[PDB]
Amino acid sequence: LVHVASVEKGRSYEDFQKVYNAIALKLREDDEYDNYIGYGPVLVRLAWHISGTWDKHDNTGGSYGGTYRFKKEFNDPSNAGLQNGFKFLEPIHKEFPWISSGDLFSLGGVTAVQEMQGPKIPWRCGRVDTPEDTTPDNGRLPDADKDAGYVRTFFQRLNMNDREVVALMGAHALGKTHLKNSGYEGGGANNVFTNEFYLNLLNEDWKLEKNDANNEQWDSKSGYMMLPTDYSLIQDPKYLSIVKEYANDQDKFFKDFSKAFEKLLENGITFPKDAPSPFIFKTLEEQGL
Ligand code: HEM
Ligand SMILES: c1ccc2[nH]cnc2c1
Repeated sequence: LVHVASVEKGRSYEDFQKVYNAIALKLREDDEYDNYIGYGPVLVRLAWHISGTWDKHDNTGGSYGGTYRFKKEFNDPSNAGLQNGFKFLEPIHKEFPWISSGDLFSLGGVTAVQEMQGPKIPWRCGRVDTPEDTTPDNGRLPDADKDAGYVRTFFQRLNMNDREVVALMGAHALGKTHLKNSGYEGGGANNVFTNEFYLNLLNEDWKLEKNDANNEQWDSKSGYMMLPTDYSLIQDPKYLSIVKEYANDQDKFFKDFSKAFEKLLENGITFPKDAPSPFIFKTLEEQGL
C-alpha cells in the first residue's frame, strides 16, 4: 500500500501560505468558541486524529486520504467533538477548493500550533483524497483509561518512540476535555502552546477521582485535570525522565514536538525525490497581519 504525494496542480508555497492565513485569520475572528478558548486546540486534535488512524504494518489509515470527511470516520466515537473543527474548516475549503482534504486537515493543525505561539512545524503538501472504501474502521485511536504500557504499545503502531510519545502528549497543554464528548471532566484550560503540561504533571497536587461518567481522572487542588494516560507519563520511570527534561527545557520541547508532529502528519506518505521541500509558514504576526 503506497501513497505517493502529488502536489495540487500549479500550486507553490504562496498558495499554501494564503490558506494558512485564512485559517489564522478565522482563528482570531471566532474567538468565543468553547468559553473563549477558540478553535486552536480542536484543530490540533483534528490533525492528530486524522493521522493517528495510521497502521505501520499495512499503511492503512493516516492523513493522506482525507477520509475523516466520510461518515464512518467522522462518526467515530473517538472523534466526538471534532465536528467543530470540521465546521470551522468548511468555509476555508470553500475559499480554496483546490486543496486536498488531508492537506487542509493537517495544515489546520500546523496553523493552530503556530498561531498559539508554538514551534514552527514544517509542512509538506500533496496528500490526495481517496475513496470512501479506504476509510479506516473505528477503534484505532487510543483509550484514555489506560496505563504507561498501553500508551507505549499503542504508539509503536504509529512508529513513535518514548521521546516522541512524551513530546506529542505535550499538546495536552491545549484546550480541555468535555464530559459529553469523551467522558472526562474538563479542568483549567488555555490556548497558548507551552511546556506547561509537564510542569503541571510535576508540580501539582494530584488526586485520583471518579467523575460523573464513571471514569477515573487525576484532579489538582488548583482545578487542573490529567487523564490516566497523561498521568502514566510520571508513573513510568522512562517517561518520567523525559517529562522532567521537557519541564526544564522549553526549547528542547518545542524542537522535539515539531519533529514528532510533522512525522505524525506525514506517516504513510511517500514523497517523490523531486517533491518540493517542506514549507515553513509565516505566522500572521510575522507578516504584520
Ligand atoms: C494516549 C494518547 C492520547 C489520549 C488517550 C488522548 C485523549 C484525549 C481526550 C479524552 C481528550 C478530550 C476530548 C474531549 O472531551 O473533547 C483529548 C483532547 C485533546 N487532545 Fe488528546 N489524547 C491523546 C494524545 C494526543 C496527541 C498525540 C495530541 C496532539 C499532538 C492530542 C491533542 C489533544 C488536544 C489539542 C485536545 C483538546 C481538544 C479541545 O480542547 O477540544 N492528544 N485527548
Ligand atoms: C486533553 C485536554 C487537556 C488536558 N489537560 C490535561 N490533560 C488533558 C487532555
